[PDB]
Amino acid sequence: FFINILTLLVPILIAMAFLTLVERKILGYMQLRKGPNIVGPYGILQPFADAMKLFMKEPMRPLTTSMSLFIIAPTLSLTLALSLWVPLPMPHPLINLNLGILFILATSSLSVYSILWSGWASNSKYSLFGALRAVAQTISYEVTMAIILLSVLLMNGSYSLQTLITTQEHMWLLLPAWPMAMMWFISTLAETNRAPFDLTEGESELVSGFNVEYAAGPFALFFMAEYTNIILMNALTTIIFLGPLYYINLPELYSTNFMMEALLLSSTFLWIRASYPRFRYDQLMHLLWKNFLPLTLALCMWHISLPIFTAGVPPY
Amino acid sequence: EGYQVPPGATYTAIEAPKGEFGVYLVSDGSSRPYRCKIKAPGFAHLAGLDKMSKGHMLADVVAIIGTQDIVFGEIDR
Amino acid sequence: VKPIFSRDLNEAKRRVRELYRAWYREVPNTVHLMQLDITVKQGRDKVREMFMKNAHVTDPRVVDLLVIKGKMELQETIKVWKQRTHVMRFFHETETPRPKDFLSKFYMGHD
Amino acid sequence: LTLDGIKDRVLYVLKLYDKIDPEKLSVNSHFMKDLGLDSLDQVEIIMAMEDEFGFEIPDIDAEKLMCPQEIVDYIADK
Amino acid sequence: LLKKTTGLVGLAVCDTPHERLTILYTKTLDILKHFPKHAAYRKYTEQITNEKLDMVKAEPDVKKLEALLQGGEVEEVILQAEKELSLARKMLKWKPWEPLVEEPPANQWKWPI
Amino acid sequence: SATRVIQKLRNWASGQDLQAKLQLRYQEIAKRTQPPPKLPVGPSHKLSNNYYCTRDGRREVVPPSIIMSS
Amino acid sequence: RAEYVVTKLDDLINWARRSSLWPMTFGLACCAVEMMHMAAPRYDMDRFGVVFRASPRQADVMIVAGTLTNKMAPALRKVYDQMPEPRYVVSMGSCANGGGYYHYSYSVVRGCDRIVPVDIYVPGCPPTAEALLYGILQLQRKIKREQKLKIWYRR
Amino acid sequence: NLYTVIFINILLSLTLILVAFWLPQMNLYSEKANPYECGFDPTSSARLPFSMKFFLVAITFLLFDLEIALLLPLPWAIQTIKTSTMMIMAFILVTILSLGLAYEWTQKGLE
Amino acid sequence: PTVRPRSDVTHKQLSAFGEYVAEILPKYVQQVQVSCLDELEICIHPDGVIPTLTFLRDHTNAQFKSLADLTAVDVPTRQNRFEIVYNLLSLRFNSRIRVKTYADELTPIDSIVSVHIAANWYEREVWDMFGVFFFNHPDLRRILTDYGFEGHPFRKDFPLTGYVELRYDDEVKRVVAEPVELAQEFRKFDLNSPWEAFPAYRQPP
Amino acid sequence: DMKSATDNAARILMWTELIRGLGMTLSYLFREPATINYPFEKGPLSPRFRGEHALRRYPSGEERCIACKLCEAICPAQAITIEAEPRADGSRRTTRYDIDMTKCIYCGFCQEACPVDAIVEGPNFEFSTETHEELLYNKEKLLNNGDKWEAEIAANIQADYLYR
Ligand code: SF4
Ligand code: SF4
Ligand code: SF4
Repeated sequence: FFINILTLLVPILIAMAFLTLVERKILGYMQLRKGPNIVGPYGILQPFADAMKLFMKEPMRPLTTSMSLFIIAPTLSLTLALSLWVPLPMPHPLINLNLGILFILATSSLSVYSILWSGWASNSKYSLFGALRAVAQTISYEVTMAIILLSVLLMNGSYSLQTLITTQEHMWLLLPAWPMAMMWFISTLAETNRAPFDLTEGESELVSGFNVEYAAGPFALFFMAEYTNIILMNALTTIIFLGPLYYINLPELYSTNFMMEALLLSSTFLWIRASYPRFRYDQLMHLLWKNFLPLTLALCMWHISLPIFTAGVPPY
Repeated sequence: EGYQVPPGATYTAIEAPKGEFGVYLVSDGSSRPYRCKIKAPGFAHLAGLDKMSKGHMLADVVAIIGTQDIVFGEIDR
Repeated sequence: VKPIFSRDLNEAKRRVRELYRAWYREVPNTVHLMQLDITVKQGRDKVREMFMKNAHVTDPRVVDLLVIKGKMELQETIKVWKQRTHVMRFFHETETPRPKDFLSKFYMGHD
Repeated sequence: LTLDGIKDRVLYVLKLYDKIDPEKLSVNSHFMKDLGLDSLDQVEIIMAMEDEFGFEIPDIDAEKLMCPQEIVDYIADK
Repeated sequence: LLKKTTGLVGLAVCDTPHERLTILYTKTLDILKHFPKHAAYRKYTEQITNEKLDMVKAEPDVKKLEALLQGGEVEEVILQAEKELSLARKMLKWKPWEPLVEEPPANQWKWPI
Repeated sequence: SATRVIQKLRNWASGQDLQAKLQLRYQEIAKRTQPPPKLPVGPSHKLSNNYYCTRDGRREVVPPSIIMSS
Repeated sequence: RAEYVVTKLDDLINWARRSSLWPMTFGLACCAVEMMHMAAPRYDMDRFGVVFRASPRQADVMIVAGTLTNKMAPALRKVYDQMPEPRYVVSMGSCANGGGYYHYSYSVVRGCDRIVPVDIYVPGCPPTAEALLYGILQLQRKIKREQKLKIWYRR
Repeated sequence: NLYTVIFINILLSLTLILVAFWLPQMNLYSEKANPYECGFDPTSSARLPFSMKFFLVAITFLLFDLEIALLLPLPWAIQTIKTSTMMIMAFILVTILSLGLAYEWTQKGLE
Repeated sequence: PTVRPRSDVTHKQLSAFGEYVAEILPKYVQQVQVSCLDELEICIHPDGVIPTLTFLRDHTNAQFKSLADLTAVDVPTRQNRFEIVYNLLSLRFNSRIRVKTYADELTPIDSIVSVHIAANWYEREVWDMFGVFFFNHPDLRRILTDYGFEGHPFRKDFPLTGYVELRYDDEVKRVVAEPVELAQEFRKFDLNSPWEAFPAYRQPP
Repeated sequence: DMKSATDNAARILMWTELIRGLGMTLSYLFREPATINYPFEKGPLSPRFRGEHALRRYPSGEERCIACKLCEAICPAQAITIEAEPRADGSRRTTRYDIDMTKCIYCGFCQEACPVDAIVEGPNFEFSTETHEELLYNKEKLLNNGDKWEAEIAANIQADYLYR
């Protein structure tokens, strides 16, 4: 078990730093630059040097802060994002939780709490604006997050995340739910806090939002939890709305199908990050609550309608 | 020494792509200017930003300083 | 000559008394709120000696322009456009004073 | 209320004031004549009286104020 | 038909431009009746408003009113003529037609000095 | 200097001829080792009629005319 | 002989700081458009691994571009003090060098060396983005060649 | 298993916090640890009453959170004998959940 | 080709407009100068600057709605040393006008906020740089000088290099002020040639 | 019509104009990047590039700076102090030259003022230093700067002197 949690947790941190590496490289390729290829063999050494350098960067204990809550926020954010990864289905999950997608939804609702704890306990007006817009991003994302995670999972009929693997062996899940996939994508941009719907760590809005007072290793923990949440909910959109091929004798073909589909989905996540202009929280609350909340409730109505329209109800 | 410049005042407002740019040179008859005001285009724009930013929020005001295109060397002089 | 506010000296002196009352009212808020490295008593003595620095003028338009310059200092002191660096360069904590006797001015420089 | 206690409090505030000597303190002592006070130190001592008591005294009232018996008789009648 | 877009923003279009222009030109003619005849602002303002009001009662078309007013658009000359009306009342309050209140020193307007 | 499959991929993404008009200068730069260009003289490099008092632009100005008052 | 181990760990602990240096999204200048020209994809920041982070707490080095005036001086130094103690100063521009233009003016601080400790001086009112790429490379090798664990070991 | 992954995850995050703290040098001062508002003395305390304007949208989030909590047992509710009963009544429930937002959108509650 | 060509039709029609404004405002207009550069320089009296600019903005035949520029030029020979300009510019007539009044540093000029809100910042800039009181301004707060900068800098009696100069110390850890002594003296050049430059602009003795 | 209604109702609710913008960003990640590895690949400059100031020389010894005191009357930095003496040779050179690289606006006025083209602005940018003293170029640093870059300057002056 300990060898399994080492080979799950240490390669996901190395792959998260290498995701930051290929994020900056494909982001700079979008912005017509070659990217950080000098310091590594084709640049395979730069966010490892960032995670090294932010250790002996000086941390900050300000006058105005409360230091216990100020230091208990990023350690809970790292524990949060690295223990959100364990009810992921994969071929076979490490935690075979019976209703684990509600734990995913609950700890992603916990993911928009450590940012508010940080933005209060930093004791800056800038961090307080970032904390209030993190509350506004909760107000935006959370009910449409739960309704998209409810209504298309009513077609699977169970909150066990293992039962979605057997559902979509021959066909994908974006073919029965194409508006639900793109509305899940634009709500998971709000939970992930990436540059379409990033409104609480922005250099043009505030001075980087909620990371005003956070230097060094705690800022490395917040960046760690940030990019762990990026690859995490890329894997969530991968594991719900697209269906890879399952052979029960060969899970490795399923894992490399997961690899190519998750690499194109993380490529379109950082492509949709680096393309668009960045929102304002008035029209974020306006387009979600006025436009995309009754569309989620109406496709939720149509997902009430479908198992009595045909075929019976799904299995337990 | 430079140019011995005849005295008098001129001000030549040309189209800067921020707006009005024109310099109010006065000459003493020597080769030095006596004074000039350099017309910043955005000086009156950022004077009038208080009118146009009412009833909005902070992302709208950073959108309006990006719209109005204020760089500050000509304005602070 | 055209006046500014005051047709005499004592009405401008009353305006000077009003500005001194508002400055004495304002300065413990800009000791406590400014996180300043002084007490309130030598700050009030600094306000009093800055009033006594321009005490020699009996001209009403000059002291009315001193009233608007003290009002702009009051406007930048009630609100915190001035900071802890700008607000107490008046104390001269770093600059040594120029000596007033003849012998030290003889030793220092050609003045 | 406390018509002698307000005189005790004005002796308290001119005892807590520093420029006026307490042996030279009197109930009929002139401020600008024999206490070494200029035209803003009267404003200083009645503004210390103002923050000690709470009721407002204007600067129009300050130049007519000379000795505080008439202002404590003005404020003692409620 | 009346224009939906006014050619501007904030200066809203009006439905009766002939009526507002005749009514406010008679109002700014009536304001200058309390001006003195010795004041030559009364003569030149009465000349320009009488000639422009003669153009208004000459032409009934709105674009021909714009072309013979020569002030851009009809809402712009409505706005500027109401500023002229407020100017005529304010210069009744100020009375500038009397002569110069103070001669300058003789070195004040000499360049170079 | 891209290949035809990725060139047709970005032509599918655009609809424009990026291969014909790239944003990066390949060989459209003129050669930086140049012949020395003899600059022409102006209109008043003439030895005859070279009088400065006819062409004198800095003495033809007048001090400004006070038209009406004082 | 642990001095070789100390110097190799010092080079390994300075390799991360010389590679992944994070500057500050600064301004204050005519010269500050050339910070955006290093950001521009001809003479690139991010190829060497240089990321414009707005916060001082995220920043590792302040690129002071240009005009340092008297109103901006406590706003400069209150930002620079709150930058945490791995901190270097590049001074882009002759106004950040010595008060290049506006030297004998009334409200310009006469260089940024008057206020902050400046580790490297970049000349130019255009400093070329090649020239501040040289400044980033030379500050990079300066904090490479500093020896903190070596002077800790012979202490 | 979930307890030991939460325990070893918070222990690795705690030793990341400890190797953030005790590995560099320790030297602080008051100008360093002053709070950040682009480098200025505090005009006001940050802990002050903020009169933000998304308050009715925030309470509508709380009621919609409660509504999706009663919506949440639906994959077990679809496995029942009274399918038409849960169908008609759940249609009524999410219809009035949409109708509350329809009244808020009519009466400008989301601005 | 060297000399700029001269179009005198604009000179005579703007001179007719200058005679027009000099006749219609005889109380305030002290003179009107017309240069050779087809622009007008109406020099007025500072007690009535607001009838002059409300007449120049609101009238249908002047129509200078947009204010452009506002400073002084400080000539210390005159008894009223500041020479306050108002450069205004018509959008509709495609023309320009200059209004020049005077100022002492004790005699105020009543402000022009009520006619143009363009001068909400220009008059504050003038109060920094030269130092004239502006009557009934909303706020005449200092803008371009330092917070606590004693001295209006654009006058001729203020020096080039100033009086204070900032410097960080580690005694107090603030950006403190010192009286300036220079690292290098600004070398004052005698750029005035001693020979007579323009015979048209000759000063009589 | 109804077709414009389907076009607008497919622009909204599919966000296909945002898919259009996504593809327009997608087209440039398959392009060649325009960066250069700076200490190995250096970018385009010109022979008129006013860079580091440098004092040239005549082609047979003999320092070209003839002490005119006109290049500080044109210098807007007031950076140049060129207090000279005779050389006790009958010639006319400088004993005190100072530019200030920290002042020094890099404006090209002194390279166009100079009647013999003694000071030039040689095309350099690799002179960013670490202390303030090393950007205070007096006379010998300027002379061996021009001696260092004399083969680089003179071909640019030979290709550039028809323009000036
Ligand atoms: S050195 Fe020159 S361009 Fe650079 S900041 Fe100063 S004035 Fe602006
Ligand atoms: S550098 Fe040129 S202009 Fe200057 S003194 Fe020397 S020779 Fe003369
Ligand atoms: S390049 Fe310009 S600023 Fe530098 S020394 Fe030459 S003239 Fe002076």
